[PDB]
Amino acid sequence: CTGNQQSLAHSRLWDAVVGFLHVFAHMMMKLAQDSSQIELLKELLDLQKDMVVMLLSLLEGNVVNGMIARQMVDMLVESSSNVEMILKFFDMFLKLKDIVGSEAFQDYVTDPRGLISKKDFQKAMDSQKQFTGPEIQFLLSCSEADENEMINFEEFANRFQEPARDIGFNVAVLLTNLSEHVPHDPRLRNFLEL
Amino acid sequence: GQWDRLVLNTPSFPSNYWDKFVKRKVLDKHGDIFGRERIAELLGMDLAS
Repeated sequence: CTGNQQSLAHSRLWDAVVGFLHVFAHMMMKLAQDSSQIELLKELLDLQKDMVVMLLSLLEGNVVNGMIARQMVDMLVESSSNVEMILKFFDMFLKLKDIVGSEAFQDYVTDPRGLISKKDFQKAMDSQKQFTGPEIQFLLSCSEADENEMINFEEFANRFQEPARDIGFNVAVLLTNLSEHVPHDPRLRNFLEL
Repeated sequence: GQWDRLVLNTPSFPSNYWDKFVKRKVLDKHGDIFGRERIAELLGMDLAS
């Protein structure tokens, strides 16, 4: 409804989403550091689904290098610091699923019932590359507790795959669609390599 | 594809292929993600670690 599309573009809408992007990052980060409030996190992600999808609606039917798509990448620039906080969050839970499962990690686990200690987890993460130190502190913090030696890794990994199987898909579509329509902008490329 | 599993352990693998280091720079790519202490011997080249 192109006549209607320009109305939202010339509207006090971008300053609303950039605020939403800011508040989405911290609670998504704060909520994960607990096991009882996990239930609220699920419907918080559903809000992310219903927010990014409307950005697709603005972008549908657009011309290459158009004016609507220019503000799409432009709005991301001044919100950049908050955006990669969300992007970094998915990386940890999409690579920990790979670390947990490799036989290299199976060396440090010596517990027939299946659990693992805390300090050994810190060593195993540190032994391998990536996962900068402070991130390891965060991953240990969001893990479980009791006896300081009960960390069930087989369940700790499969607690954010199904609930966050979406969102991650609908940001992949968002970045891919933006990359095509505007093909030459160094600001956009910085996010893509993250 | 498996008869050649009998050559990686000897300390003379790069005899003709010019690249007499086809054994140290594989140790570093895979490296950490796999067993660093176990690929140190399955590609021969003991005392590496």
